[PDB]
Amino acid sequence: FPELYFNVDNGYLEGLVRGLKAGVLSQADYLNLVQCETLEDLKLHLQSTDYGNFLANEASPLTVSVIDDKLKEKMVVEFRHMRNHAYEPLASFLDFITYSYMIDNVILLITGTLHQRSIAELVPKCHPLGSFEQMEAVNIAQTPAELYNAILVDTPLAAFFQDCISEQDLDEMNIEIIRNTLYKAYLESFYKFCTLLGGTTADAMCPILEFEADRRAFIITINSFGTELSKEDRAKLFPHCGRLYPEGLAQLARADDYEQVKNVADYYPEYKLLFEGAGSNPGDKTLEDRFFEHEVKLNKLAFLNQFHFGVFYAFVKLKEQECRNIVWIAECIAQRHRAKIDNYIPIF
Amino acid sequence: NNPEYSSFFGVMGASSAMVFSAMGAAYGTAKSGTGIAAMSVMRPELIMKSIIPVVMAGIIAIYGLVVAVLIANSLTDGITLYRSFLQLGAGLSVGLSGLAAGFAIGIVGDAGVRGTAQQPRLFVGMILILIFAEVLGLYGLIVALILSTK
Amino acid sequence: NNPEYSSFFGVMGASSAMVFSAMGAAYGTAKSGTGIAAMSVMRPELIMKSIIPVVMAGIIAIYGLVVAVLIANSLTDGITLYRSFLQLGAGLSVGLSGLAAGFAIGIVGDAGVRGTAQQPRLFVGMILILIFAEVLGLYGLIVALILSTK
Amino acid sequence: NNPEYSSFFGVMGASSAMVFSAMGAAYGTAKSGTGIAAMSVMRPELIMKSIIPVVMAGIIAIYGLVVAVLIANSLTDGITLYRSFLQLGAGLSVGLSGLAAGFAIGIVGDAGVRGTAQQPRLFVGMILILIFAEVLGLYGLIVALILSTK
Amino acid sequence: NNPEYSSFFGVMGASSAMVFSAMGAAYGTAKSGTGIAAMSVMRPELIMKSIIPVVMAGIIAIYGLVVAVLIANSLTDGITLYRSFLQLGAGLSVGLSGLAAGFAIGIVGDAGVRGTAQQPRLFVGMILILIFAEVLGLYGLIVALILSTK
Amino acid sequence: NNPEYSSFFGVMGASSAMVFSAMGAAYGTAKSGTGIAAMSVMRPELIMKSIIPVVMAGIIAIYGLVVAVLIANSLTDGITLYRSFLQLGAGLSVGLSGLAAGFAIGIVGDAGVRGTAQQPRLFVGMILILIFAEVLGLYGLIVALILSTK
Amino acid sequence: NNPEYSSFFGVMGASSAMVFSAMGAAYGTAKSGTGIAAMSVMRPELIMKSIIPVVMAGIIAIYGLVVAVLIANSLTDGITLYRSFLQLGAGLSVGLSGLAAGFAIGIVGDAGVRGTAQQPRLFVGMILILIFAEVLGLYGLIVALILSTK
Amino acid sequence: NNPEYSSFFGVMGASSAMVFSAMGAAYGTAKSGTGIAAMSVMRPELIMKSIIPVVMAGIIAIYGLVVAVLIANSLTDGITLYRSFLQLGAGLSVGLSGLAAGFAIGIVGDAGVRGTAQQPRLFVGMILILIFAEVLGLYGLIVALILSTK
Amino acid sequence: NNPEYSSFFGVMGASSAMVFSAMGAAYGTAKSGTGIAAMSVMRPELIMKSIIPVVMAGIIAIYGLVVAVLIANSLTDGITLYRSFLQLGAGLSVGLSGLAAGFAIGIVGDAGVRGTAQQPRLFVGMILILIFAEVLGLYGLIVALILSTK
Amino acid sequence: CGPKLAACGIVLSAWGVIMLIMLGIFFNVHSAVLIEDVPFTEKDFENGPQNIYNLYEQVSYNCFIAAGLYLLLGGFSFCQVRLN
Amino acid sequence: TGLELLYLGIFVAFWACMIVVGICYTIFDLGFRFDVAWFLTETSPFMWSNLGIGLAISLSVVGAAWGIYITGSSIIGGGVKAPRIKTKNLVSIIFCEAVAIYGIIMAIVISNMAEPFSATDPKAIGHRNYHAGYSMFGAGLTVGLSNLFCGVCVGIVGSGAALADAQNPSLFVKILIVEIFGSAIGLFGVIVAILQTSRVKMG
Amino acid sequence: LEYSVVFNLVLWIMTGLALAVIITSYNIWNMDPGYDSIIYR
Amino acid sequence: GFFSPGIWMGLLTTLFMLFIFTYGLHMILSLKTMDRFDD
Amino acid sequence: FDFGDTMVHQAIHTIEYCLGCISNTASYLRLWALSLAHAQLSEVLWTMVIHIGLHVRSLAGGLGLFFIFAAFATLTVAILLIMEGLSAFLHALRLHWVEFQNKFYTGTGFKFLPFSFEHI
Repeated sequence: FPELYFNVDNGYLEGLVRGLKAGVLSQADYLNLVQCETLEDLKLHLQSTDYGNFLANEASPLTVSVIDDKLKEKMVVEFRHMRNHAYEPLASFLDFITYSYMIDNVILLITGTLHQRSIAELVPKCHPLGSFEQMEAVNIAQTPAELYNAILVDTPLAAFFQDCISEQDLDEMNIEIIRNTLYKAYLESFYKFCTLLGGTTADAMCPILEFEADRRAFIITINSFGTELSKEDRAKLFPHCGRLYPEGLAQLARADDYEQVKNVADYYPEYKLLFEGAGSNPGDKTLEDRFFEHEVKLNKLAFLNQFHFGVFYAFVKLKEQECRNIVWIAECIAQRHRAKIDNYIPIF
Repeated sequence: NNPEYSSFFGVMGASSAMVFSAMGAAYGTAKSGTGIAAMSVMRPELIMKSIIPVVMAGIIAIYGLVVAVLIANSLTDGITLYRSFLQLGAGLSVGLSGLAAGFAIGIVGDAGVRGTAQQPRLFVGMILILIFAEVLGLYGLIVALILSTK
Repeated sequence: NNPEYSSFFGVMGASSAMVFSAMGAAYGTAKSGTGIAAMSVMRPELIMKSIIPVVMAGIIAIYGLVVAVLIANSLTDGITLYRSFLQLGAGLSVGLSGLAAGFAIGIVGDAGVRGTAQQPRLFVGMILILIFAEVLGLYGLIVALILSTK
Repeated sequence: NNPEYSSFFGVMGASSAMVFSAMGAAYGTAKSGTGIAAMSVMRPELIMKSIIPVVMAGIIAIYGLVVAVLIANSLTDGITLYRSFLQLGAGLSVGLSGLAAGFAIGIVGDAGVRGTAQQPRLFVGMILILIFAEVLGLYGLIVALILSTK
Repeated sequence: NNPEYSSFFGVMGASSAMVFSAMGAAYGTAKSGTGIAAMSVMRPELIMKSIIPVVMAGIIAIYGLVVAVLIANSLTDGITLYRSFLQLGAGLSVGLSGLAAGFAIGIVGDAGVRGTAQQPRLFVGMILILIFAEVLGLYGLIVALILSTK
Repeated sequence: NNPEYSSFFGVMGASSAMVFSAMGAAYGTAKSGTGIAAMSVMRPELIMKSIIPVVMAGIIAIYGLVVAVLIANSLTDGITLYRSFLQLGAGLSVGLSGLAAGFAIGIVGDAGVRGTAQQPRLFVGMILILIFAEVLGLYGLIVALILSTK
Repeated sequence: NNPEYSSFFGVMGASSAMVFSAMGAAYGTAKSGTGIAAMSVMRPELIMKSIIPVVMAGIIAIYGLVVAVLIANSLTDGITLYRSFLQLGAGLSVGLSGLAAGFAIGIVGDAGVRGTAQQPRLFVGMILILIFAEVLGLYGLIVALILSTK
Repeated sequence: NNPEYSSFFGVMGASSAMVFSAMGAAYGTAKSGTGIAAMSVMRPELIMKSIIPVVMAGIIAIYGLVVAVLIANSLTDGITLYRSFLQLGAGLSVGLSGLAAGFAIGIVGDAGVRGTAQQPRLFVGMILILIFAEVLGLYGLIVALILSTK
Repeated sequence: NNPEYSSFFGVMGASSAMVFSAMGAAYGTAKSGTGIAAMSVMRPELIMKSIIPVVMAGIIAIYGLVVAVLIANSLTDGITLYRSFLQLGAGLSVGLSGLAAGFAIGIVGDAGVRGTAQQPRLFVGMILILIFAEVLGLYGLIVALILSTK
Repeated sequence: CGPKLAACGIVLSAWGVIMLIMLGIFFNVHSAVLIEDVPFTEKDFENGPQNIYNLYEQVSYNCFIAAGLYLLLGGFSFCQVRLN
Repeated sequence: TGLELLYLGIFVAFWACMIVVGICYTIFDLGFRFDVAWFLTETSPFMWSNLGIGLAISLSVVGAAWGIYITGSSIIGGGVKAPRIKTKNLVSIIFCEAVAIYGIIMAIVISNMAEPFSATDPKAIGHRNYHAGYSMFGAGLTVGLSNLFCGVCVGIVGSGAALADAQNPSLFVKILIVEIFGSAIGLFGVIVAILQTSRVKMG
Repeated sequence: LEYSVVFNLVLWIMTGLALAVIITSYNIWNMDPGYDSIIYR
Repeated sequence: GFFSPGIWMGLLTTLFMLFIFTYGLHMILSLKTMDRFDD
Repeated sequence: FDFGDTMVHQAIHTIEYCLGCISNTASYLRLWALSLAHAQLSEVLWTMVIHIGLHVRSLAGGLGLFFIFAAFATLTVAILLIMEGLSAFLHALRLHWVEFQNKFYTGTGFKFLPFSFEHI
């Protein structure tokens, strides 16, 4: 199936992103980084690999906050490059990666506008993977209703709002309900897109996107217990893609304690091993750490094919995890808290 | 006397009766078997009860067999051509009606099984709807019996 | 004398009456049966009222059965080619009209069942909507009865 | 007496018995063998139990082979055109029924094995549903044996 | 003597035996090779164990060659129309059976090696599923010999 | 003597030689052109080196022209079907080969240009990979010249 | 002796000459104009220089016109089929070559124009690549003149 | 003397002359008009200027009319196939060239209006680009005027 | 004198004039109505003005009626095959030109109605766009009246 | 062996003997329905029924021999089911 | 989507006609038309031959073209981050060229076996001439389509090797075995095409 | 005589015109009207 | 009949090279361009 | 009470009985259907298997017939004794559940549940 068309438009970008996939820190690379004693050594070790010169032309008194920014700067330049070079079948897929960041940027814009702040002050805080081309929303910024109309005109997000959130909803709902409701519409739409890109894309993407839908449902459930969210508000936010959708999604929505959530994970042996594999006790890996670990084990399956878009999405989420890893190593070193330095996730 | 090609249409009668019925029952079994497999995950109790659509889809294969055998055992070299057209008419009247019924059993069996996972009271409703699906094979059998013996 | 192929259009009449009506009843049953199953979780009490679209889909296959039987009863080897074209016209007339009525019953049933669960008032409307679908099988039948008796 | 071209249909029977059952058994092996591989990562114990869809897919190709050999042994340089059509019928009737059975074995095998990985109780139901799929090849074989020996 | 065009169908038999086996062995090798190569970065030792799906795809190319050689050496301008059709049948039978086998070998080869590199215990099961893909080529070969040698 | 239509095939040979080579050159120029544009924004100095896959796509149109002219000069009213079919064989052999080679040059151009932008070491390799695709055009031209002069 | 019908192929020459050239020039103008418009919000000063793609698309339609008119001005009653098929092959050979050239002009015009607004140095490259696109229309013309003057 | 059926091709000329030109002008008016309406949301004043792509799309319908009238007024009972083919050719050449023009008018009218909304300098470029789309209808017309009067 | 199987073309003209014009008016209504409904949500007062694209689509059906009635009263038993082709030409030329006007109306209606609610000035411009769609029907009427009375 | 194989051999022993002896009887009574099971040839229609009767004896012996293998499977399996 | 629904639309409309036509010529008693014996005699042997030759080149070149661009576009892409790719992986292109070479070898042979008849009646043309025409067709079609498939395969698995080599230098040497098995398909498409041609003579 | 010629001329011209109508009709029937500033409202 | 030599051979060429043209036109109509460029 | 719901229920019941007098009357053809299938399967399963052991000599046939009959037993069990049995079982249940019971058995109520130590 895919080989009739895939290399016609994507063969170069596939070879490029696979090149960037060779350019990753192995377990053996992390087992160098964690041995060193200061950010000057961290620079000198990272200097030996694809991160070379990421801290060039920068202040000698390094801070973990500068390392964080320059790690992301590499990732976002590589992504913007692949998005500029891609043709519409892939480029629409790469756009689907960027919505997961534009949602969070829109949450800042709505938050500042609801507090009457000028959006021009929020621009430097927006994630580079979600920066807009059209700016009249940013330039005008006058009221939440004006921003909502400007979003529908300017932003690719406009379709998601029309499916789930009116202007009147934006005036009343909390911004974190907005974040997850937009995300619900997003993940389901992107999963539908990946089911329409049948064969190798669908078979690489659906295991990941179905896991992300389950992951939101599990995590939102255990986080909701201490909160004003009703069982109906949980049900309104769980994404309908994941293996739980036929029943476990409703069972989570009814659930109100960790054991009742494990009673859903017990029906799905992957998830049973994730919850069994973390009590979140002192010195344990946490439930969250197992979700990040498993998401990496799924993203590692993307490169076991040759002709599909699953590599681009998995690559972004792996380099994102590489940034989170190197920042977490840099914190443990800078603060001397070596006792938890091993908690990075071994990407490849 | 009777045309040399005549038995070709009678053969396509028998063949269609079995072939399109096997496609109908295969679709019925594939879609409902998928629904059972997905439903079983959180329902060890319902796995046996849920076989209803699967076995019912098998009936369409048997209506196809009945007509196919009934035609096939009625073939001869001398066949009057009129009898061969009756046998085509029969073999399609069951065969494609069994395809229709198999579609309905497949879709209904899948949905009915998943809905029964969510709500065990649906088990009766599923049986009733599957009857209104399955009878489309039976009406195709009736017409094909009438035609294959007119 | 009448051409020996003349019965072919007659048996295709009987086949088309059955087959396309079963296709319509199957689609009308499959969509509405999905609607019932997916509805059952939120409103388990509505299953027994919600069968009506399924029953009306089943009725479309009965319209095809009736005409396929009437056609079959009227066949003979010596049939004048005129009467065999009438039987084809009757067959397609009920058969494809029942396909159309079945398409409508499927869409109306799925929307009608899922709507009714959120708002019971819809029922009084959707039964009348379903009547205005099912009557297409009746018009296809009326034409097919006229044609198959000229 | 008999057309020289007559054996062409009987050869297409022998061919189609094997061809369409090979397609059916290939798809049945391809679809279910994808599922077995995906499953085995989580449940290394279930590999030997999960082979059964593939074994039944092999059996559909055996029904193909049976008729294909039975026809190819029956063919001759002057075969009566009647028997040549009966052989085409046997070939299609096992072959496409084998295809349908292979589709069912494929879909049911994949769904059944993945579901079994999540629920070991499904294994019983999966085998039963797989027999209801695989028997569609056997029903095609019945009609094909009848037609080829009639 | 024989008709003037007689050898054409037998030539299409020799071509179809190769062409559809090149389609089958190509897809079977191409899909398997993408699996082998993409897999090998994760497990550089497992290439040798993982070549076997490609060797199976080469074996179904041999089946197409063996039949196409036998047809091509049996052909002559003097060939009777009967053996020209048997050879067409042998050619479609091996060719499309090798196609089916190759399609299966490609799917189960790729899924098999990808599974194996995550969970090495799959290998023993992968060999068995590949045998049940490749043996469809052998049933294609058996039929095609029994036709073309008659 | 010769048929009234005989010259038509040789005329379609002359046309196909140009038309399919123009299609191959057009795609090869369109993809390389798009590559150049989206490279030049970042590496303006590489335009004059990177036009290479465009001139090579242009050369695949020339290969079609050479044959199209050589066929057109060889035509006459009285042309025997032999010479007219040789010219049609020439027309495909250059034309569709140019269509093929042109697609490889277009895609390898679009990759090769956007690669060279990031990696100056590619510029030799890209031209080796493109010269293989241009020789595919010669493997059309060479036989089309041989056929036209026969 | 000259048959009836013969002027049809020569007319479809004069049609295809114009029609497929107008389609080439329309696509070439449509993509180029999209490029100019979507570009010229940012760089209005580049509107005039960026017309060149559109002018070369216009030239492809002129090559279509020239051949169509040359054929039309040499159609005659009772034309031999030889000259008439030459006129067909000429009209396709410009028309479809100009179609291909038009796709190249369109794609290169759109990529080159929107690229040039980011990077002025691209302009000289774009003109050269547009010449390698536009000349395909001239090759279609040279072959069409040659064929239409035999 | 001359055949019946002769008028058919000339009538398909008058039909194609009008139908494909109206399709062209309809696409050009549709795509341009949706552009104008969408544009007016931002710009209240540009409507009476931005109409011009619709007016040039209107001209394409007049080219179809002119040829369709000339064809329709030329046809008679006794007409030779030669003048009839010329009338088919004319009607196709204006028809499909007016379609090609209309396709380009729609795309460049829409893009030109949208760019003009953000940047008023584009209007001059939009008119020039549009003349190079509109003239394709005129080339279609010129060929069709020649052919229909040859 | 005149053949039978001859009034058929003029009858398909009478039908086509109405059928394609009804399809044109139906698309022209279906989009325009979706526009009017979606628009009315925020600007209820505009309905009695924004109906115009629907009224224009209604006139396209009337152009079909006028030609279909004209042909239906112009037919006679044994009509000269020449006039039967002219009426087929008329019946396609109004029918499909009405269909083209219907497509244009449907698009500019759905855009222009939405646009008019966001931009109250647009309404005059929208009518001046719609006139250039509706006149495609009138051009199709003109040629169809010429042909059907030629 | 294990108990599973012994239980299989018990059931197979019982059903194999029961059926094969009934066939051996039906062959020895020369019943008309059984003809299709007999491996006769064109020469077996010469002289009279003596040739076909000899084949009914040979085929009856095939079934008695096969039933003997099922009795041996029985005795073995009735030991193994107790031993395992 | 669009062109797949057009190809399917034509394909279904075609077979919907062919079912009806095949029924009609059976039931109306018109088996004296649908004379396949007429089609296979009056269609000139030179047409079957020259489609065979033309497809023997062109389909081989189509397979070698996909062969080249599937491996080539991966060679280029990996080559950015791994310059070592741009030499060793070229062997996969050489095997794609070898699939075209197998085309031209076979098609020159078949071409250089064609000769003119000097006759136009199926009796006078006779079995040898027909068998040459049909054999050169099937042979040329068999090398053409077998090379079409072989070249696409070697392309695919050449991207195989290249994208793997980009991540580990050692892999290419071992992965190269699949390219050999791919390349054998085109060679089988020659061996049989020689045999299908090997006994013909026109005159 | 020439019935195959008339028939193939009519059949292939009407196939070509039926496709060029159907394809053009499809392209015009299913254009994106693209009214982006209002399509979301 | 519905066919004659020059027509049947004409179609077995034309309804072949029109398949080839559609493969050509599928690849050419598959041509696209990027909506973006680098900084 | 509601006259509307009373008409809905009584119409559904009347329609199910009236249409049942077509469909349910025909439904018992299932018996013939499966019976034929069972008979065919049994004849094929004999014919394709047992005849391999039916060699022209006592010893040479009887030795093969042991293993050939074991394959025959295995297949006749899995297909007939297991699955077609399970088919007939489930079909006959359906015949009870609807075509029989729908005349008289409402089949609506709570299951009685005795409290007991037996549930431990």
